[PDB]
Amino acid sequence: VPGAIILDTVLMLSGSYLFTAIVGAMGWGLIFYPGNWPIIAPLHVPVEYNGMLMSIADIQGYNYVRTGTPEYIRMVEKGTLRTFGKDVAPVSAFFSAFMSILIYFMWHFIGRWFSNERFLQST
Amino acid sequence: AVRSHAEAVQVSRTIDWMALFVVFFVIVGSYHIHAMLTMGDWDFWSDWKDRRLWVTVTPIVLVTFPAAVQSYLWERYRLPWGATVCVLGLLLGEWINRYFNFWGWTYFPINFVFPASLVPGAIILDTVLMLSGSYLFTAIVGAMGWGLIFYPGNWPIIAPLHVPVEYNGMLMSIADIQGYNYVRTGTPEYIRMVEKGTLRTFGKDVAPVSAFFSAFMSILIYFMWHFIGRWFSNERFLQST
Amino acid sequence: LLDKKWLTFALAIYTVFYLWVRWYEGVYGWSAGLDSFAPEFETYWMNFLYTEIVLEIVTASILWGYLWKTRDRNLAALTPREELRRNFTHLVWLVAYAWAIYWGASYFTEQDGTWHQTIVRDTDFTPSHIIEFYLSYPIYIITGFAAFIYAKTRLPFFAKGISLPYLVLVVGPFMILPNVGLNEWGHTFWFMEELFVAPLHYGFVIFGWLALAVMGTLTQTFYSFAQGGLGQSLCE
Amino acid sequence: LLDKKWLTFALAIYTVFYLWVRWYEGVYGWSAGLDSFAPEFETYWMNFLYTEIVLEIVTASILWGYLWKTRDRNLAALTPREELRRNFTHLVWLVAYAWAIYWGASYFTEQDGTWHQTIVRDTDFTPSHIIEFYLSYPIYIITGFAAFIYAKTRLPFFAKGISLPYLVLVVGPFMILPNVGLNEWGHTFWFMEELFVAPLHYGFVIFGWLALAVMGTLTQTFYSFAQGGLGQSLCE
Amino acid sequence: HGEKSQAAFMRMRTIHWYDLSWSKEKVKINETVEIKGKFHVFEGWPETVDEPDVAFLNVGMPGPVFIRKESYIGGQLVPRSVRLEIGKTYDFRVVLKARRPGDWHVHTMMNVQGGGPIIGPGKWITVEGSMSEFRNPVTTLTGQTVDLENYNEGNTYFWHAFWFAIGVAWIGYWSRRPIFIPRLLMVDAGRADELVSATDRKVAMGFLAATILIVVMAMSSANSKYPITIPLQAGTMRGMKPLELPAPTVSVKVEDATYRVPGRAMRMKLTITNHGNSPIRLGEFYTASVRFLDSDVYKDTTGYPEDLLAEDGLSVSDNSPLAPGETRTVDVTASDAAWEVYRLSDIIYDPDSRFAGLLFFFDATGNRQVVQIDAPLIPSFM
Amino acid sequence: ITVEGSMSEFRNPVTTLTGQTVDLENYNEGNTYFWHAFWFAIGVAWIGYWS
Amino acid sequence: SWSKEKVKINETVEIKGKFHVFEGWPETVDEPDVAFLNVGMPGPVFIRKESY
Ligand SMILES: CCCCCCCCCCCC(=O)OC[C@H](COP(=O)(O)OCC[N+](C)(C)C)OC(=O)CCCCCCCCCCC
Ligand SMILES: CCCCCCCCCCCC(=O)OC[C@H](COP(=O)(O)OCC[N+](C)(C)C)OC(=O)CCCCCCCCCCC
Ligand SMILES: CCCCCCCCCCCC(=O)OC[C@H](COP(=O)(O)OCC[N+](C)(C)C)OC(=O)CCCCCCCCCCC
Ligand SMILES: CCCCCCCCCCCC(=O)OC[C@H](COP(=O)(O)OCC[N+](C)(C)C)OC(=O)CCCCCCCCCCC
Ligand SMILES: CCCCCCCCCCCC(=O)OC[C@H](COP(=O)(O)OCC[N+](C)(C)C)OC(=O)CCCCCCCCCCC
Ligand SMILES: CCCCCCCCCCCC(=O)OC[C@H](COP(=O)(O)OCC[N+](C)(C)C)OC(=O)CCCCCCCCCCC
Ligand SMILES: CCCCCCCCCCCC(=O)OC[C@H](COP(=O)(O)OCC[N+](C)(C)C)OC(=O)CCCCCCCCCCC
Ligand SMILES: CCCCCCCCCCCC(=O)OC[C@H](COP(=O)(O)OCC[N+](C)(C)C)OC(=O)CCCCCCCCCCC
Ligand SMILES: CCCCCCCCCC(=O)OC[C@H](COP(=O)(O)OCC[N+](C)(C)C)OC(=O)CCCCCCCCC
Ligand SMILES: CCCCCCCCCC(=O)OC[C@H](COP(=O)(O)OCC[N+](C)(C)C)OC(=O)CCCCCCCCC
Ligand SMILES: CCCCCCCCCC(=O)OC[C@H](COP(=O)(O)OCC[N+](C)(C)C)OC(=O)CCCCCCCCC
Ligand SMILES: CCCCCCCCCC(=O)OC[C@H](COP(=O)(O)OCC[N+](C)(C)C)OC(=O)CCCCCCCCC
Ligand SMILES: CCCCCC(=O)OC[C@H](COP(=O)(O)OCC[N+](C)(C)C)OC(=O)CCCCC
Ligand SMILES: CCCCCC(=O)OC[C@H](COP(=O)(O)OCC[N+](C)(C)C)OC(=O)CCCCC
Ligand SMILES: CCCCCC(=O)OC[C@H](COP(=O)(O)OCC[N+](C)(C)C)OC(=O)CCCCC
Ligand SMILES: CCCCCC(=O)OC[C@H](COP(=O)(O)OCC[N+](C)(C)C)OC(=O)CCCCC
Ligand SMILES: CCCCCCCCCC
Ligand SMILES: CCCCCCCCCC
Ligand SMILES: [Cl-]
Ligand SMILES: [Cl-]
Ligand SMILES: [Cu+2]
Ligand SMILES: [Cu+2]
Ligand SMILES: [Cu+2]
Ligand SMILES: [Cu+2]
Ligand SMILES: [Cu+2]
Repeated sequence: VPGAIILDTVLMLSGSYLFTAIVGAMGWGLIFYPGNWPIIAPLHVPVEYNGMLMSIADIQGYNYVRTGTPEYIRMVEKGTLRTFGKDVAPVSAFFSAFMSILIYFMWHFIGRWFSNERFLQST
Repeated sequence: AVRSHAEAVQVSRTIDWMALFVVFFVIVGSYHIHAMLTMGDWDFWSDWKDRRLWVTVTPIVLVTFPAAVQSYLWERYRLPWGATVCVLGLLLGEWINRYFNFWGWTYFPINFVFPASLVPGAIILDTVLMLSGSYLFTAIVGAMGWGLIFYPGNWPIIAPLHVPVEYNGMLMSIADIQGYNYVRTGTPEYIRMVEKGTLRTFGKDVAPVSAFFSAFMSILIYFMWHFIGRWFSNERFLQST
Repeated sequence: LLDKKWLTFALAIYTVFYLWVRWYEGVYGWSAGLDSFAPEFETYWMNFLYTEIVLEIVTASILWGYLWKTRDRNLAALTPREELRRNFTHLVWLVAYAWAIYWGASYFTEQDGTWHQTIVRDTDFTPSHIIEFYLSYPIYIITGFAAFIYAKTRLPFFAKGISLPYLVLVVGPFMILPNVGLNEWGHTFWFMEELFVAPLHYGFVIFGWLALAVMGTLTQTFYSFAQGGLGQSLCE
Repeated sequence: LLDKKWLTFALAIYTVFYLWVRWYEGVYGWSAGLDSFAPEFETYWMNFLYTEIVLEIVTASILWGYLWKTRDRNLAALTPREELRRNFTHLVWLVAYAWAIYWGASYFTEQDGTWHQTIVRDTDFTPSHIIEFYLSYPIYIITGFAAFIYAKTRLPFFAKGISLPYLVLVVGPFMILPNVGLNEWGHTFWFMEELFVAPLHYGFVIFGWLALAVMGTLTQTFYSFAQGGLGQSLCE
Repeated sequence: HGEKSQAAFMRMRTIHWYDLSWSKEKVKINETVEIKGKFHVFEGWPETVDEPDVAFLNVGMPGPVFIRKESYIGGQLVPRSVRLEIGKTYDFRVVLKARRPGDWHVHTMMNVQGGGPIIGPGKWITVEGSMSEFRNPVTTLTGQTVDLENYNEGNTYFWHAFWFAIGVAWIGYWSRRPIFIPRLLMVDAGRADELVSATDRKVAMGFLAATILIVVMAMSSANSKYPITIPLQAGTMRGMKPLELPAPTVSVKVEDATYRVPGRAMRMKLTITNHGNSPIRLGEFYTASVRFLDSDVYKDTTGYPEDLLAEDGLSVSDNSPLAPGETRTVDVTASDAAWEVYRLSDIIYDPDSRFAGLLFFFDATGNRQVVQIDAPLIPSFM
Repeated sequence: ITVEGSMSEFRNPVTTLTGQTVDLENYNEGNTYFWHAFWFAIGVAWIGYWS
Repeated sequence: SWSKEKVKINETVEIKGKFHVFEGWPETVDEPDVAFLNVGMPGPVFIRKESY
């Protein structure tokens, strides 16, 4: 919701589609994780689970068995050798904020084409 | 208003110098960013200047800017030096960074971090354009020349760095020893995208085949970037962003 | 009078400021600049980021604001002679933008083509970035916008409708800064090496192509230059 | 009279039928629905496919046929008042199409976002498919075409030339069904897991984008609505 | 310098460096410093990194302050990338020649094809003298001795300046006439065909012919001089001889490991079984470039870096000599300011709270045994 | 395998390192619902305002 | 070893021997995880009856 609101406000407020694509897209990308933090926060409490350190969400996934969804399919942060300090969430957020600019720019014209009102007279 | 014809000429001259400066430095900045992020790695290191990968990819990714700038300058002013000015700007920026940064900030030798020569290709691209106005001809022929003359144009420079040396029981070239010596902490030996030899490498055809492959690819890149430069040369107005 | 000595200053400030910038990073590369967790790094490189980020935002607001405030309301009643002067001033602005473009998109960026090729990425805010991404890029982005705003508020014919080429030549290059998120996300995540030709980089390449709209901008500026005082001389 | 109570029924049938569909699959998921080679699976899920495939083909022929048979031959001689009524009926048809779209492209498809996440694909004709691919998709495809045919045969201005947006909003979403061949071929072949974001799936995504032509369809319908009885009121 | 920022768990479980030794601490210009030691590839390789199928033995330093004279994995020179086997132990030797005066932090790192740089311990080495005194002589197979500091420099400059000159001349030639506005108007207002007329075409043909002829003649001249050339030598080197270490006689089982958040200490409970026939004792615990030592058992004499060395950072609840065959469980606490200085307590932020390290057990006679421990590392807050 | 009883009797207790014992069957459920309902409400208000 | 040097039509010739995979496998080639024992000849002049 927060991202949608920002995207709309920055559009009404500041009519230019260019501004909205650059700013509202920045806001949409950046506010995603902070907007969901109140919800997933409680599921990130560390737990001592049979000698291994697991979060509440990890224990939930371990417990409630997903027969078609094995643990390895989980595309999640695993940590690399080029992960300096605590910048996983901000960098990813910023990367998503930038990508969303381009996606908004392309889908503006996509929606323009979908909003065309032409007639054919023969399919 | 202007005043007289004399002032007009002078004012026109002044504008020329200023416009040239704007075009030259904007191209240098953009071209450099494009060139260094698509072929920079090979243009950084003599032990990277190989016969397959460097000769293949450098002309292909380096004809982009010259094609667009030619498609604009020739069409709008009959000025046949778009490719030459692009190449000279890229060389100037690269040399500036090679001397003040690579040999300035850090202490990497110039004979190790020298850039590649691209003047001959630029010249051919411009001449074959002025000579033979058709953009189609230039894209097919001048691109052939640009791709083919790259390695022979740089051979006088990298030749001396290819002398075999007995280095601690192993055979290494001068460029290989330079790369082995001057340590690049962020650039390990395995990252070097260079000719390693396959099972389908018949005789001595690595340099010519790669050169010919680059000559062909450059045709397509020039053809696409001609229209890219046309679009960038559009003069429309919006009235609302 | 026409073209004054404002162009001299334009080329001077950038050169002078950028000359000292190289001297700074040149004196603070190794030692209290290498280790990103040292206490001396927060005093010589962390402070730089902060300081430069505030000044950039402040200057931008002032520059752009002042330029948009003194915008000519009566463009219709503008003498050809005066228009010519304004065209020369806009050409000086374009020269300053070209100089800043070169410094930010060529020097400091290739100045970086070196730092990495010598040291291991300690953090997302290394010395070269505290110079390239967050100083030179905002500086040219500021100059770019300024030039665009000036042309749309002063000179006649460049207003009454945003120029496509001009907008693309001012926003195209301005998109590189945000793409910094990309290559960072590239480094931090996909790619554990130092290859300069990796994809998490074509982002600068894609928006570096948009700087080729300078050709349309310059022909549009020529047409504007050849409005009243286009002759004669020209075709005469 | 104008907009009647046909819209109420339109929303009712889909809801009611789809409500029982969930009840069926809800009572026949596990046991004679899990094992695809059991004799009870051919009596509770195999029969469903067959039965639903015949009824869909039959109803389509009848619905589309009847709609095309009673097509207005004298559209020229149509009173504005009557036209308005027909426009409201077409809007009811569009509401029914939107309801069916949601049920087939949102519920049963995400209802599936669950079955797989719980059980291993036994065959290409699992319970959820006997509901999603071969029942809800044909139902909305039928409604879609019906709405399109009705607009081109009744209301004036929507005829005499196939509406691009309308055609794209009726065929775009209709292409998802056949793409079922793709993801199946995806599953059966390339991809041994259960990832929902795999490529052998972007096929639904590509043709799910074509449902955005509903905007052009709705503005075209608005223009048609504002033909004779567009005012006034509107801009007055 | 580049570490402390990488994930603590991955730094702990990748490559363990031990037996490190530096020949000199202060060197003159052109003097040689040799770095030796052993590195062990951890069996529990992090799944996020590719296996060291293609690895390069690099050196961590700020630019080319030291030139890598020689580098060896085992006993054979390795100028190219090499293949390392997970679980194997190799001995390395790097020879560096001083080039730039100053104080530098030299690290013995390893670069994996797709897993980032694995930086090892770094030692401060002081270089005295002047950079102008540095020489890098090298004899070629053609029978000529050339310096690598300025070889081909002159030739490189000449050719580049020569071409840049040609390009400037070309642009300059057309730059003599008015450039932008009159030509644009001429091209616009009516047909062009006046801005480009002979002898302009003749000049362009001369330029093209001269460029082609110069390129061909320069290639021919560079083929006569230096008639013997070889392509760039590259390729991953296989068959890396690993160390033939004897099977450890001491078995260690890690039964839970905890560290305080916040804190500078790591605590673990170990059940040590002493096989063979000799009283052993735990004297060291190496986790990630940090050596926790028990001063009552072992003392460091190899000049290990002070910031990475804990002289009495290893505390054992019962460090009495362990009789052969006897098995006992003890509590081991590794506490040093280096566990926070090198962000070793930042493993809680990592998505994999597991550690790996080496335990060094020494007997009365002085001979030591190397055993490896790996277990989940559980943070403690209350 | 046959299971007898009622689903309402199922308990999934788990003790965290923070010193608190929570059930995994309904932990954070209330909080999850609140936040989602709160945002959905905001969105409806926005659209409602213009609606 | 080759069983015969000159053969008639429909006659059989058997080629035997040993091959050793070099430990220092060139990094440019993939490891023989998937290998096929083929025969080098100009077209189908000899039909591969059996291969072991
Ligand atoms: C009023 C205006 C002035 C405000 C200026 C803001 C100051 C900057 C604060 C830095 C945050 C910090 O402190 O560090 C960064 C923290 C790391 O956290 P760490 O692990 O503790 O690093 C400690 C290391 N130090 C001590 C040296 C900091 O996250 C990040 O890497 C964020 C990475 C984001 C990169 C993508 C940015 C793209 C920008 C796009 C342009 C639109
Ligand atoms: C119009 C735009 C509105 C944007 C509103 C942003 C709200 C601020 C959120 C604070 C972030 C934080 O607190 O730190 C970063 C955390 C990540 O933390 P973590 O790795 O999960 O650590 C877990 C432990 N926690 C719970 C303490 C975190 O969240 C993020 O990654 C989102 C980063 C986006 C912030 C970018 C803002 C920079 C200004 C934008 C400039 C152009
Ligand atoms: C006046 C016009 C007549 C001139 C005609 C030219 C004669 C051809 C000379 C052959 C060179 C040679 O001699 O061999 C080729 C040398 C190999 O060298 P090698 O290892 O010694 O091979 C010895 C084997 N032999 C003894 C049988 C030769 O390099 C090459 O494979 C070049 C490969 C280029 C392939 C791509 C070509 C694409 C063409 C694009 C079309 C525009
Ligand atoms: C207008 C277009 C102008 C083109 C000018 C070309 C100059 C000729 C260079 C000689 C090449 C050579 O001598 O042999 C090939 C060498 C490669 O040698 P190497 O593998 O490095 O061996 C190292 C030992 N050396 C030093 C003896 C070489 O160079 C090249 O790979 C470039 C091959 C491109 C030549 C294509 C020309 C064919 C005619 C074009 C037809 C449409
Ligand atoms: C268009 C928008 C442009 C705005 C961007 C401006 C960014 C400012 C840079 C922040 C500096 C910093 O990083 O910190 C500020 C540093 C902190 O360094 P220190 O360790 O105290 O060393 C002592 C500082 N000396 C070593 C430089 C003496 O001290 C300073 O104040 C002095 C820096 C002044 C630089 C101005 C000289 C330029 C020459 C004339 C051209 C105007
Ligand atoms: C609407 C269209 C928008 C789509 C764009 C969304 C971003 C895609 C995110 C990929 C995540 C994923 O899919 O998976 C993540 C995979 C998993 O690989 P791994 O096993 O961790 O490999 C380990 C190797 N490391 C350790 C180096 C990670 O990492 C990748 O290979 C990342 C592939 C790059 C994709 C991003 C390209 C962006 C293009 C930028 C050019 C301008
Ligand atoms: C626009 C084109 C739409 C056409 C699509 C229609 C597909 C029909 C579905 C096939 C059913 C099947 O799968 O089989 C038919 C099943 C076989 O199941 P059974 O094991 O005998 O259980 C006994 C059947 N009970 C368990 C349902 C009783 O029995 C039936 O006949 C009864 C199904 C009637 C469903 C109609 C109720 C809808 C509520 C009112 C809304 C009209
Ligand atoms: C004119 C343009 C039309 C071209 C389209 C033709 C279809 C291509 C068929 C590929 C067969 C092939 O080329 O090879 C088949 C390869 C061989 O891999 P394997 O060794 O069996 O891997 C084993 C892994 N399994 C066990 C999972 C298979 O399987 C593949 O990787 C399939 C790659 C997917 C290609 C299809 C993408 C379709 C795009 C749909 C988006 C709308
Ligand atoms: C050079 C780039 C710097 C950023 C400027 C980009 C904005 C350009 C948008 C544009 O084209 O103009 C649309 C409106 C026009 O409304 P106006 O009638 O000009 O209103 C002026 C009074 N106002 C300051 C309260 C706005 O004006 C606006 O869009 C709003 C102007 C106020 C700026 C803050 C709005 C954005 C809020 C996030
Ligand atoms: C997945 C990609 C999205 C699909 C969007 C592509 C639409 C392409 C536009 C198009 O279909 O052109 C129609 C022409 C036939 O023209 P006519 O029938 O003569 O119509 C006259 C007016 N018109 C020429 C402007 C159309 O060309 C034809 O031959 C008729 C073909 C019409 C097919 C369009 C239906 C698309 C549904 C998926
Ligand atoms: C069928 C394809 C075979 C190749 C021909 C492609 C060239 C077509 C280019 C074209 O469209 O014409 C542009 C000019 C027109 O100039 P003209 O006024 O026709 O000059 C004729 C006298 N001339 C022979 C010296 C040129 O004429 C020229 O471009 C130059 C013509 C001379 C050929 C050699 C020029 C290229 C040098 C590398
Ligand atoms: C990376 C790809 C390169 C970017 C090049 C894409 C440019 C696309 C052309 C474009 O922007 O169209 C503008 C129209 C708005 O039209 P209007 O503002 O009504 O202008 C009237 C004249 N015109 C319709 C021909 C423009 O559409 C709009 O809604 C306004 C959006 C303008 C954004 C263009 C700025 C691009 C900067 C990156
Ligand atoms: C067109 C771009 C010019 C870039 C020149 C540059 O980076 O200069 C820095 C470099 C630094 O080397 P050096 O001159 O020896 O002075 C060293 C001072 N630090 C280390 C602070 C750079 O050399 C100069 O200062 C020469 C002045 C050129 C004026 C256009
Ligand atoms: C316009 C050409 C883009 C080609 C992309 C490319 O070269 O990617 C190489 C990379 C292969 O990875 P690799 O080079 O092996 O990376 C080695 C280093 N790690 C494993 C850390 C990433 O492939 C991908 O991961 C997908 C790229 C998607 C592009 C839109
Ligand atoms: C807008 C879509 C509404 C979808 C509601 C749905 O799937 O309902 C089935 C579910 C089934 O759960 P329950 O009500 O407990 O009844 C179980 C009966 N079966 C197992 C057959 C579904 O709950 C209801 O039937 C509530 C009625 C809502 C009317 C809009
Ligand atoms: C618009 C983005 C499309 C990117 C495609 C993609 O993610 O493919 C992943 C897959 C890599 O396979 P992987 O994820 O390792 O699959 C693991 C499961 N198996 C081995 C059974 C397929 O690559 C391919 O096989 C080529 C895809 C062609 C797209 C037109
Ligand atoms: C990738 C986005 C392209 C959208 C196509 C829009 C075409 C509009 C033509 C009227
Ligand atoms: C891939 C090259 C496409 C270039 C686009 C040019 C469009 C011109 C329209 C006027
Ligand atoms: Cl970069
Ligand atoms: Cl699906
Ligand atoms: Cu950098
Ligand atoms: Cu399914
Ligand atoms: Cu260091
Ligand atoms: Cu180990
Ligand atoms: Cu062998």
